[PDB]
Amino acid sequence: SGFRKMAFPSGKVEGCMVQVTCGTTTLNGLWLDDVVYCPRHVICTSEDMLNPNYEDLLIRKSNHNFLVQAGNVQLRVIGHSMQNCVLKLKVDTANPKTPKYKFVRIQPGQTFSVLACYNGSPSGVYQCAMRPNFTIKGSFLNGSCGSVGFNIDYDCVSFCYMHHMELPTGVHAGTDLEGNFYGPFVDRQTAQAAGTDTTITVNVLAWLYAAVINGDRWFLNRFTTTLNDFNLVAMKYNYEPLTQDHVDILGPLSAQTGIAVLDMCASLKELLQNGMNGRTILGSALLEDEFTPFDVVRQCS
Amino acid sequence: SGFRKMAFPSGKVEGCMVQVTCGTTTLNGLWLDDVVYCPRHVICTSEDMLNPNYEDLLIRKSNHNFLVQAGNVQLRVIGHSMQNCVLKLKVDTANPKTPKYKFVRIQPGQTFSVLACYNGSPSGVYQCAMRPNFTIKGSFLNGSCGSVGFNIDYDCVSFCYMHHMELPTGVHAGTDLEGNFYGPFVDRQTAQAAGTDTTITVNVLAWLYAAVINGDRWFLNRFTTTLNDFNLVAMKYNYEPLTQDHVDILGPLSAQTGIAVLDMCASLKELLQNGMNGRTILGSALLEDEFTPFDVVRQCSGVT
Ligand SMILES: *C(=N)c1cc(Oc2ccc(I)cc2)ncn1
Ligand SMILES: *C(=N)c1cc(Oc2ccc(I)cc2)ncn1
Ligand code: NA
Repeated sequence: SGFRKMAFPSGKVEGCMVQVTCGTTTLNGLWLDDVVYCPRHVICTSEDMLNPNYEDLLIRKSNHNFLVQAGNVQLRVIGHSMQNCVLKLKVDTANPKTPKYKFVRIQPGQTFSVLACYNGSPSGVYQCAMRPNFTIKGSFLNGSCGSVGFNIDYDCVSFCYMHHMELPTGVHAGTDLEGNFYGPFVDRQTAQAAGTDTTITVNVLAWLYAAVINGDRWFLNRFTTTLNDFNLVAMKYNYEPLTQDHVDILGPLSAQTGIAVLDMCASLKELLQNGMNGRTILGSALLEDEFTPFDVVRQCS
Repeated sequence: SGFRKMAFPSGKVEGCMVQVTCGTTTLNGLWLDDVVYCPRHVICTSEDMLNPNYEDLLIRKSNHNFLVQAGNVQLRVIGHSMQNCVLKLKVDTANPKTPKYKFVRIQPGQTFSVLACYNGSPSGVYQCAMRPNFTIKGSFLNGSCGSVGFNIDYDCVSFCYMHHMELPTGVHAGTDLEGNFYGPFVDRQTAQAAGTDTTITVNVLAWLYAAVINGDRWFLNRFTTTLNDFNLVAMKYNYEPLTQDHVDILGPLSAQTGIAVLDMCASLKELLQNGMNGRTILGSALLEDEFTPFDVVRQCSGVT
């Protein structure tokens, strides 16, 4: 028992992190097979930050303008191309530590581990969720760009995030590994702001199910709700709508605990109304929304 | 910006995890050089576990009773011995992935990363603190025994914890890598309970400094206090005493944010007395005590 924000073991990713330098700018890249993936904004200068023309900046570069260091070793760049907002540097050596991997684009509410890196070297690992407003609440300093997010769902690393920038609210924006941004963001230093963020209702419910599995019942009640009345109330606390898909997904947790999904929804309604009155749930005084239904089953049973 | 419970990258430890089987029990071992380290309770059956004589159970075992698997390879056990509550299995192959390492015993209040494992396969990594009552609030299922905790101090892995058991309250007990328990626990199935726990004052202050560095400032106030008056308040709220050494350790954070330790203690005083009045700090409605001063400096400075 116990319940912790748990990240995936980071070793498989650590063996892929390299440093990429262009001009005066160094950030991180991800070396898989014979390709290094990194944010295309590595090719920007001070002048290019508001309205970079990436095609025009990139045509002016040769392979030898890109310095890639993997640990103590320089890799030879032998090709370059851009896909959306990621740069792909072809290199003359396949990474012998390339894991089994795939690229997956995630939906809001999905969680992943982030391996934060500086100068191609891992600093730390933590768990994040893709917020409804398509930001993540990470921990990133200058030089962290090109750090990645991932899941490992057997021996296969699923890369789902690469870090590009910090927005003024202190939250973080990035792309999938095909270089498409999550959300309406662009790799320009124009004024951009995140939409107002909401709580990920399905994850909160999952976590309440985790509390039950770990032997905590104090917040249940004798009531039920319709899905529509739940959503009418939850919206007023800035909770995401719960859909029939969400209800279906909670089915296994429902069946394990003996508590119907709409019954757990009633419990949540009451918690929003009453707060916790000095009590905690799995060690928190707030309702946690960064554990998915899948995460709960994996960590509990 | 931002502040997260962050674990050390676990790759160097992942390469040391193996599976150990004895009879019907499988759990995890740590393979360094030519020795596999694991909980000595692996040798017990149900009936032994109530009152084990480990020396007597162990003398009955041959090397071939211990099956050690590192991935899909069997290692050959060529020796066995006990040190305190850890079993040491000599094997015929040195781990080619052995990192630079040391064995260290940590103090209550100190944090470390735990790599949770099942059948010798790392499953997850998280950050823990050694509670004042010498438990950890971990997340462990059956098969997790022999999972380890560690810090990385440069390129050197410092191993500080090996998981042995769960206590009835759902918290966790284990040893250092020399087999000495943290806390007043024994490796047997008897009623054992954690002492009442306290809050790690110095870490709470560290975390308040982290909040300030990230721009969360509403709890600062104009007041200061003395160590003695603060300690009278900490004692009242089941907080560990704050020592002069704690104050020294927070020195960097004090100088960086312009908030002296005893000034920040006056902030914490007020929070204990009045609560948070509907507000949060770094997204939490409780005072977090599982970041050390070092943890805060490391994460707000990008050490790698
Ligand atoms: C990444 N490691 C990083 C990014 C920044 O700022 C930045 C640069 C370009 C764009 I387009 C957006 C944001 N500063 C330091 N390090
Ligand atoms: C370790 N993987 C493990 C331990 C237990 O229970 C147990 C065994 C011996 C003692 I002494 C205490 C507790 N069950 C499953 N897995
Ligand atoms: Na003050």
